[PDB]
Amino acid sequence: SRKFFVGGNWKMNGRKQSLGELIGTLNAAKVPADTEVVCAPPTAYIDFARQKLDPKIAVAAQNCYKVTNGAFTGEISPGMIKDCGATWVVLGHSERRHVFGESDELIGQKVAHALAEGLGVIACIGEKLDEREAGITEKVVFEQTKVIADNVKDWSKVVLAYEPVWAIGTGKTATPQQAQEVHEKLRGWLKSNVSDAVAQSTRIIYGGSVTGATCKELASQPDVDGFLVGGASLKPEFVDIINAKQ
Amino acid sequence: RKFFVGGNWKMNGRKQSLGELIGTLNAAKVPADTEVVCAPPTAYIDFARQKLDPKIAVAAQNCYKVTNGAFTGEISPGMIKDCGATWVVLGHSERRHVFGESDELIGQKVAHALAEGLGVIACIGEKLDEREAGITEKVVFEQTKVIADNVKDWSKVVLAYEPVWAIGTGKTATPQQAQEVHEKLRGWLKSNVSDAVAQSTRIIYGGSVTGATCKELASQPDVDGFLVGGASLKPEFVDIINAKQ
Repeated sequence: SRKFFVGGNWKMNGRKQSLGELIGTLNAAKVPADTEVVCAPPTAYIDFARQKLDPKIAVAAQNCYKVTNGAFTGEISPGMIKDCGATWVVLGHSERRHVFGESDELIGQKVAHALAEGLGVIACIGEKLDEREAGITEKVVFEQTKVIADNVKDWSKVVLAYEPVWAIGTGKTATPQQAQEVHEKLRGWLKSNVSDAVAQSTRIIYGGSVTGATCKELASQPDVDGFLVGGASLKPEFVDIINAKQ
Repeated sequence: RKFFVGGNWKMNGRKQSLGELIGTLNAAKVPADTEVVCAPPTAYIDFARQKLDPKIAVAAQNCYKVTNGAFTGEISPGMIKDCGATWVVLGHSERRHVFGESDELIGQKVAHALAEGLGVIACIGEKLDEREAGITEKVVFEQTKVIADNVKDWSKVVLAYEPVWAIGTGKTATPQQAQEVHEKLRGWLKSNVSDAVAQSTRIIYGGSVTGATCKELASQPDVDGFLVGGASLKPEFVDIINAKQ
């Protein structure tokens, strides 16, 4: 009773021709029954990607705003995302939080509006190195999860992605037992603060480093339900990561 | 100086509604002395470019400062070019004052956008507290300086003045007050770049413009066009395109 979830976050990479090639590789690749596959292209190519991608793979926006229409030059709404045939949005990504300064409050508002509009939400959380080494990993990720939880009225269309930001571009790495450790406490937070039904049914995916060689061990961790893949989502080894349960 | 009319659609529309607006614009006889540009939501750059007649150019509403990278939710000038858009709006009041984009970031975006071959619609202007404290000129000349520091070729740049102080504050700008700022901005270009750049650089008005008000604003001697807000989503945008006719 928890479907394996592999999301591919292309970030700000690619053009039509290069992403066409990427999409060609994904389409010919055989997706397992038990694996839910989601691709998040750059915002200019949500529409392009959805038209080229086989429908066995869902499309996600990388971000969105918190109202349906408005005076918000540079933003897109969940309504616009649905209109392009995309069914998900990535919210609270480490880069939005830490490069573009998006607050927990704002991320929460965005979650409420996305869910209300009928989109799925990949809600991202994670502690930085200085927070980890200060021994406050739990306080950070629980507070972040709390604000998301405060804006979720139905969890069936939510997926939680833990980003070990402390082990990203920093010369430090996360062992699979350290991934499992955090994932377990997050599911425990859901159990204690939301419900047992939500704790049991909610996918908690891992956003840290994953390769074709570490993906099987990571996937088999009991509280790891799949992946939000960065750089490797642009390469052929995304297919290995999709088949990490096989 | 060729008259410049930009329509900023902001975060509005879907394929249906924007399809019909695009039909309406496609039917419009654009005057030969007037350059027209539409800035759609980022999800619709590609869609709008395919539907829009080539007589109208397409602009992204924002971009980031590198070609490719780990910047979830951002797009680059390369992507904008790749979708067939030839402009980008940068430093819009909403980027500066709602999403916190600094002069440092905006200037860097301007340099990368221009290096990459896009035209830039570069947006400046002062809030009410700044205007009332008497520092209009300081604020807008400083914002213009950061832009100019990152400009080598002004042929690819349009300056947009946004009286942010007039936006839902209880104050509004008259065409005389618009002209005053524009004439000051052009003199800043004369003195700090060249007379040639001052003479040939379109300075466009980015405050409230409608079918009713565009003719008198257009006739101001230092006002070279508009970056249009809400009116750009409607047929009356065509009246604003016709401002100098």
